[PDB]
Amino acid sequence: TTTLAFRFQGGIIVAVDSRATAGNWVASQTVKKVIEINPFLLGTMAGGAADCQFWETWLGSQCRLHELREKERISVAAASKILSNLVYQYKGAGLSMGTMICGYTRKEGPTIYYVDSDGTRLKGDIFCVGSGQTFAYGVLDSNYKWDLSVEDALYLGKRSILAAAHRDAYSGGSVNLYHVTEDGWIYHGNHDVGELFWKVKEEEGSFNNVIG
Amino acid sequence: TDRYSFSLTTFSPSGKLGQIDYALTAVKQGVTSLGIKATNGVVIATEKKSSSPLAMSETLSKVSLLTPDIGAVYSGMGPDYRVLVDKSRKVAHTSYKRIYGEYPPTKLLVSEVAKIMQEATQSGGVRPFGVSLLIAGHDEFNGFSLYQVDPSGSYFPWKATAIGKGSVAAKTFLEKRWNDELELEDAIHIALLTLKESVEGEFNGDTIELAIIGDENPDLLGYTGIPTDGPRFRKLTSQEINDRL
Amino acid sequence: SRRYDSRTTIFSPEGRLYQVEYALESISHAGTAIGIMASDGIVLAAERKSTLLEQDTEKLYKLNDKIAVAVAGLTADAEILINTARIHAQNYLKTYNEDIPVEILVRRLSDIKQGYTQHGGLRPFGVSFIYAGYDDRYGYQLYTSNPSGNYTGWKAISVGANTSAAQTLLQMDYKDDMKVDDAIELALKTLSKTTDSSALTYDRLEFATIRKGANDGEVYQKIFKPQEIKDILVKTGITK
Amino acid sequence: YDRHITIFSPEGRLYQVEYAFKATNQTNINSLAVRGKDCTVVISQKKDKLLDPTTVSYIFCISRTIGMVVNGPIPDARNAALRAKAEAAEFRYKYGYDMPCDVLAKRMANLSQIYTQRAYMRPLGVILTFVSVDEELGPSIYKTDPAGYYVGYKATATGPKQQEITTNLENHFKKSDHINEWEKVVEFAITHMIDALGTEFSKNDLEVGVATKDKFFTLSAENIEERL
Amino acid sequence: DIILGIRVQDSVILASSKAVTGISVDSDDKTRQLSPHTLMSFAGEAGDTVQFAEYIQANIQLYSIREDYELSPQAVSSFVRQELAKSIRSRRPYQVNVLIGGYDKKKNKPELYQIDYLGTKVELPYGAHGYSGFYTFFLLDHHYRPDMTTEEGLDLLKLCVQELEKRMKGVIVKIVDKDGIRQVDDF
Amino acid sequence: NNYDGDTVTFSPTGRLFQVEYALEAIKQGSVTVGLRSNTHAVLVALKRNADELSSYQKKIIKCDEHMGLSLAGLAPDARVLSNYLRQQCNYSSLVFNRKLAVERAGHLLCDKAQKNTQSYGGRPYGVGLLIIGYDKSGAHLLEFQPSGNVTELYGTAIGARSQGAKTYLERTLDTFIKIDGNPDELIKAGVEAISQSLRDESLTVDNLSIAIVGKDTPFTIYDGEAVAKYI
Amino acid sequence: RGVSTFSPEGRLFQVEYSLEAIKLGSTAIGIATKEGVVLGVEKRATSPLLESDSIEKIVEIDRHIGCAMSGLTADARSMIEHARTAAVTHNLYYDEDINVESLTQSVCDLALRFGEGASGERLMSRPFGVALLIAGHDADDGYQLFHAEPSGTFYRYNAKAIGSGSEGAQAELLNEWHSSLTLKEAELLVLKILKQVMEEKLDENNAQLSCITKQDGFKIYDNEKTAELIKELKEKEA
Amino acid sequence: GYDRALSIFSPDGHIFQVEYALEAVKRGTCAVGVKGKNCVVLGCERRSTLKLQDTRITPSKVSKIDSHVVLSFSGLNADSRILIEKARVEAQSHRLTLEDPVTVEYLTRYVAGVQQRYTQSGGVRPFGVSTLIAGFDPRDDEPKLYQTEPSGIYSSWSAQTIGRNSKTVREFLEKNYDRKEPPATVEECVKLTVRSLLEVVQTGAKNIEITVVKPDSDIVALSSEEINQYVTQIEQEKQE
Amino acid sequence: DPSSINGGIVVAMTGKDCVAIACDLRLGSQSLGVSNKFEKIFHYGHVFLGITGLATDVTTLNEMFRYKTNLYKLKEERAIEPETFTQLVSSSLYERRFGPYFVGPVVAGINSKSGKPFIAGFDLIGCIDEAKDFIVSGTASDQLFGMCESLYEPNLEPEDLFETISQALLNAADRDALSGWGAVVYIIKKDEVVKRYLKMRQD
Repeated sequence: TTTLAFRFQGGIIVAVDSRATAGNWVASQTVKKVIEINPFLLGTMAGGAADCQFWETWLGSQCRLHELREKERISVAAASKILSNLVYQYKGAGLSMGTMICGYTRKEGPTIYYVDSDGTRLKGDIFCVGSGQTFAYGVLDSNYKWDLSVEDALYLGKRSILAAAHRDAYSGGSVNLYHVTEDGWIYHGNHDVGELFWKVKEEEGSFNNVIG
Repeated sequence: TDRYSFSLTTFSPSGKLGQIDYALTAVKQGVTSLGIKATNGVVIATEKKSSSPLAMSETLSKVSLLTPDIGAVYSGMGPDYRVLVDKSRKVAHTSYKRIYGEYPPTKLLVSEVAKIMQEATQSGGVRPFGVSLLIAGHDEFNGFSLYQVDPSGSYFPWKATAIGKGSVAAKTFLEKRWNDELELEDAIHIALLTLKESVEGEFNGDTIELAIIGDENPDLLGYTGIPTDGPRFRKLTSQEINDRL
Repeated sequence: SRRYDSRTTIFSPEGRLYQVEYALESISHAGTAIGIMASDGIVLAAERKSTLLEQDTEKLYKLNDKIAVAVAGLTADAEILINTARIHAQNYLKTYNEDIPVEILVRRLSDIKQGYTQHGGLRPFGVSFIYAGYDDRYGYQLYTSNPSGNYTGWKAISVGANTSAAQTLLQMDYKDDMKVDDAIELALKTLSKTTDSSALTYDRLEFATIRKGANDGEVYQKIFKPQEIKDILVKTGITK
Repeated sequence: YDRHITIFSPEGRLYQVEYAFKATNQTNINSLAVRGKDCTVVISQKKDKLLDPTTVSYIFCISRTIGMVVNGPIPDARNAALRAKAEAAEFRYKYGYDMPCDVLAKRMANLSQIYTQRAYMRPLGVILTFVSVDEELGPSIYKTDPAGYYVGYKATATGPKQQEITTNLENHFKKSDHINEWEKVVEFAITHMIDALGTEFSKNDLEVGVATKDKFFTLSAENIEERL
Repeated sequence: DIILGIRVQDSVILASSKAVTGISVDSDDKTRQLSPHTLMSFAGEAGDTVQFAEYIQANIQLYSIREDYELSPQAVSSFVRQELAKSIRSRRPYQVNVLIGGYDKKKNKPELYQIDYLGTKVELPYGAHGYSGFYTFFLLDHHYRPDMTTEEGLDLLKLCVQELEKRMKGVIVKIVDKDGIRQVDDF
Repeated sequence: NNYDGDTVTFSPTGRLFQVEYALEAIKQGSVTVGLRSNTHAVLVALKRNADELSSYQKKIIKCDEHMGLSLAGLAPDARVLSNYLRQQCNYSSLVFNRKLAVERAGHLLCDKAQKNTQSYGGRPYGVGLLIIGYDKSGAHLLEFQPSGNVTELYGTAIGARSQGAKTYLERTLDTFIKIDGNPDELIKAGVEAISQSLRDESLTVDNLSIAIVGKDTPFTIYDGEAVAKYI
Repeated sequence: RGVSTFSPEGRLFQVEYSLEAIKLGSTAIGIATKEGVVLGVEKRATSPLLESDSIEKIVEIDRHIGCAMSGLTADARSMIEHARTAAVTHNLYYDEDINVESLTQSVCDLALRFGEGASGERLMSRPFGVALLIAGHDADDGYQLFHAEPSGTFYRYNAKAIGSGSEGAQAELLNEWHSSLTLKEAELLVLKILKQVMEEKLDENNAQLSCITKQDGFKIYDNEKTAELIKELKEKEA
Repeated sequence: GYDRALSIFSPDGHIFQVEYALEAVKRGTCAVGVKGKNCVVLGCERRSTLKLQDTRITPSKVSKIDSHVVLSFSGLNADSRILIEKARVEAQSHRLTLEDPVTVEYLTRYVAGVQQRYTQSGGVRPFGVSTLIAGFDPRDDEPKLYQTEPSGIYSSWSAQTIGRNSKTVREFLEKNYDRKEPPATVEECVKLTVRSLLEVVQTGAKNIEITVVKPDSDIVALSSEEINQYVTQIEQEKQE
Repeated sequence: DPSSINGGIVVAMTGKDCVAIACDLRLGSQSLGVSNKFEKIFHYGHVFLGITGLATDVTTLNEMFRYKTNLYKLKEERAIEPETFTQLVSSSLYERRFGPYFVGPVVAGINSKSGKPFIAGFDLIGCIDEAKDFIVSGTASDQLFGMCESLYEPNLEPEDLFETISQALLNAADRDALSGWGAVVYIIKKDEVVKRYLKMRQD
């Protein structure tokens, strides 16, 4: 599993893989690792799938109730606080959850909070979580800039996921892309890892150690 | 089922708690009891009335040992006094002796009894106790003491006092015979003289109850071996009362 | 059991609480208590209501080493509230390792009193308190609290049978630069003038002072013995 | 009003307790208890062809040694009997020796006092007479009433016509305490009741409970006739 | 986890590591201003530290609003110690160690307190939590003087931070004095 | 009357006036008729509306695939009782794989109603119910009153002016008893019976509701155009 | 006499008294068409210093469900919270919008809770003193308008009026509603009936309007749009 | 426990306890609030009690719920203290959970909800208090004022008075307050508040308290000297 | 073992008409010295209590006993005596029979009425040990026993008692790694109490 999210002048880029494993046998390669909490907020998936799905859907319900009560869109800090307080109430029970909550508000701008099942809640710029986080983070560090255009940022996210999926056995399948702006999140599609590898090798000249 | 969660004792528009006054009236309709404080002891006395001539009056005692050094007497309603004595003994054990290893002083035990009696005038669905209590005791750091506790939970320290039907006359008699130098025998004699006025029937050892807080009684201590181990409280038998008469 | 309920916590058509007013009327028939605060101490003086029996060993109580109270009303309810206040002061000392300010304790007691007025079906406490204390915030402080749950701060105050006459007397002959001895004299004079008895003897009085020094440290609380009360009465001029 | 629940009247009285005392005389039956210095004897005056006579009784066996007689309505009587049996069993379990008569009487009197002090509880309109032969006190008669009052007796009588029986007992004792004689004590009590009331009590007009050192039992109608 | 504190003649200086523990690129601040003249720094298990610090801060702000008065640093330290001592007996104890710095306005003096997760409170001229003490105490013992000024305390802290960096990035430094709480930007 | 304050007070003659007031609440409701044969059971209900712009109040509630009821009186009480009956039927099915008998459901309703007329703080229910069902013993119709009384009948009617329908049912008993295998005829008999309680209104597709259960027929409700052929 | 006492006629005293209380509230009108549902209320300002923008008689329960209230409007906040929670919880449990009728039934079950609940306590000491007009749209029944009362009974209406002037407004509604009404005609009719029943002169500050459509969901008109509608009504009438 | 239904409906559809609580509010002292261009002014009337009252320690009738929000009241003082404590706890809890201070409207809604809950719950009586809540939303420069009543109704208002002769003050405000051009500077708002208070409080300028609320948490309680200066200026301009 | 985490030792001895109680000053975590100014001796009137063990439990018990002694003085209108305070400590400890405080309390005082010095020790669950000669507690308890059984004499003047208890404490602390960073001694008479700080090897 590899998930990543970063902020830039254009907003937020979120990129995930789609492989799930149960040991050596690949249970699925079509897993959706981005939770669509609401048309303005996104949440990544890592650790336990059921915990992430259930509690981020519950978080969407809570954000809706907050917007009904206060007649304003909830803050990303407030939603991440709600999720972190809830998971802290369960500390020690056995929940497994490491997620990135990504949003874009008028007052805050683009904002990413990493929330863990241990109660951790960190505001950040670049996050990479999973067994393949090292390669993807190396790519992002080598190529991150604040003034990246939307196309360059999407390509960078895809390239980082591809680099992680090539080396990490428990990572791969396909790449799901998402762009988060002020008006909401835009889905930029699913890209098969196998075809993407050959296309990238041809266009860049990389992976010379692999016979094509 | 029990929906009586509201106070049955409330303030009248004049500012008087009617139920407590009625309990005081019930006390004032009770038989006479007295207490006299001496320099080396305290005497507590009461009249023993029999409901029936066929009843064994010895089976009913109006004077009760609270602690080995503290006893009590009452005027008013008997069963209320019996329950209150049970509660007072239990509070003495569970509030002081199980914490400090010693019996409580007279004043603190009186305060606990007063707290119990006050709670019956503000808690929901409860009638106030219809008794007045005279408590006589001795403690190491305060000496001998005598206290009076009312149905409202008010308590006062007395050199000598009386409660019951003949309260006013006995109080006047005791006022006329106080000199701050009496001994235990003088106090017992004065108590007997004051009781002889307020008793209409036969006045002997079978119609009077007397108790004293005096000196330690190693005979009323069924073991030997500990030098620091005395039950000052002592109840006089009918034979001793007859002899003193 | 709905018939027997007296509804002790309801308003009147005029917006009044009947039980609170009746408790105030009950208090208006109790022994007078007076508190006077000078520039260097506090004086509490209460009048007993008497016989020729034991007095040295009912109206003056100690809360902690720096706060004392004078009671007007039912004695047993007052003892309940005093035990609660002592526990509260000890809890504050345990938590913060400092002595509790007077106002915090007074406000806690007032809240306890107000609770009986608003919720539940129990009668209110028929007790009025005069608090005398010292703290590092304001120095010497004098407060009063009634069954309504309201508490007030006073330079000089009286509670009890003759509050009107005592307050009228205290409005005059009081100055902001008085001393502890002048306050003692004023309290004794007011008690003598408002007393409905032949003479103001030592066996119908309770006295207490809070000041600095007197074989102690920062603040000393003195509860006068009957002999000390007699000596003070002789010195002031009452001689009764 | 103050006459409906257990609160004080302006005169310091409790009207519900007095009315329960009145209720204790709903059944026109008298009972008599005496001591014989080795036993205790109680006799009751049970008074329709459709009824089964063997099921009619106001004498209960609280435990192996303690017997009880009730004056008042039978429902409250059975309430008190069940409560007393439970209390005696709990005492024996907790303290390891048989419950004595006087302590049981004190416990029941405490329950009655609780009823007289709590509003939501009404008093039971019964009078309870416990008899036994205590291992520390010998023959014992104790009696409790709706007011919470209990006392021990040399002898006692309960009912509407109790003054005559009490006067006769007092005259016998003045002549001269206890009875110096269990069958003789039973015959003495039967004769005392006959002289106090009148007529000739047949075997169906009375019920007899006898408490001896290790037992309390009830005589059948045949035994009562044998006494006659 | 670097948590260090030095009390000099007129002030208290606290230093906390600006590092977290993964993969992310931030500048974590492990301090909470309990009151205008009282600051608290924390270290320990993630999640518990922030929750405990916010709980303490909320309670202290509530007391300050209620009484319109500022608690002394000693009372704040006693309250925090009571909370930790209660926590250690609970079902889920807090695994948090704290340093509390303050400037008592009544006594007009700086004060530094060190409390651990068990509830052991000690007032010290200098203190540390974690492994900072084992690598800092030689220098603190050799160079400390109770009459040092703010600049001398800052220089000693800089030497201590360099010593810590030798055996490992950066620290956040806070100063509490009569003017309140400030953050050092030239460090 | 000082004896009508609560449900725990008898009158000197031994009457519970709160129960009688609940019965009076029933007597002011719209008329409903219940009928049955050896194979089918039928409910006919006349609805009521607040005004022309308002819809008509529903009167028939399905309890289970083999059981239902119609109400007359306070509708929320009918909802409470219907929910209780649904729960009991579901419990029987879940625990015993068994269809709850109509008589047992009547007993359950009687027991639930009795507890509200003997303790302080609770009022009796204010609705009467006609319950139809089909079980292993055939077709059943029950009448429930809030006093707790439940009766088993061939046919009945409750509500305002139900006496005419009851008289009609009593007169034509032997006719509708033997309408076996012809549900439409039984429904028409019920409609004719409920026609006897009308005074100033006529049956329309808006104010008429019908329910039927039977040997092969699950409990089904017809309203609107579905009853147009029965008018 | 407790709060659950039957009158000799067979009615509960507290419910009738709460209905009397509702009769004293300000007027609210709902009209249902095939192009959406219109709600309208009057803003009964007590003093000229009262800022009318703070008076909120029309609230959103969900994107497809809105509500208006009449009577003791303080009691309505708890019920509104309950309705919002019910809608959101249904969306969480079933990934679908809740039907309008189910939400109304849930609100009525809550209103019953001064006595025995619909599923078997006494969370309240008295019935609510406020009546609700619930407008909504769902895929099963189109556009719906319901009237909910503290008796636990609700009705469906083509048009309804509540408040102090409910009788005359409802009489006007009987003679003026038809199944082919357009949304703009419904808005003008609501404004006209409000102007007829109100003691003050109608303007953009004394009343407000709201609409529910399948496309745009529940919405509350701003004062400018309402002022334009009032001007159009005045021109058309005269 | 005690759960009697104290607040119930009358045959005419009224809740008598709420009306009697409103009468209790009427008996309370008069409070006033005015909105300025960039400030909110809260004025209060001190009761003409005895002159031995200590001003340092008595409550000032204006409690800061938060550094940016203040509350004044009229009615029973102890009930107001209970509401103030609940409001402070809720403000701290909200600041904890949402990482932002409360808005004025949110706190007003919470207080009104507490009052309504007491109107509807069993075994309690409604609060005999009406409140004025003033402040500025965080990072916002818009003055906000709100009024809450014992029943639970709240509204914003541009200027509002509660307690005793509030009708005369409200008529004065309606005559003198202009919605189009509210007072510009803080001084004009303070002058308007003082002049409105002087219409009922003729016992002098000692019994008037003034608090000024300005954005970015700028809350200032004016001293008696400044209020006396304002009153003297108003008196001088009254005739010439 | 929680009792051996922080370290520390307390001794108490009886004189002719005097009593003495001494403690070490070290506070360490496991083997790192944290504070050399951690006193284990407190007094409530004229009764003295020294507690060894967990520092948190020491502070908590000190605060609780201050609470209880203040309330006792308020109710009784007199200071508490050592003999009654011993029973109070025993009951307080036994109230936590299963979640016990890991403490080593020792009580020393002089009875105001009798004038007789009194001394007692407790285990962690409140078992009372009454001694006429001495009481020891802490991580160096065996060393303290060895010193006291050799140096103690039945009747000593306070000047000699000071030397005896000080030497016992110092020589027992120099053989304990977890004890000793300073030392305090209290000499208690009927009308005077003297506190002395000893000089020590530190390490």
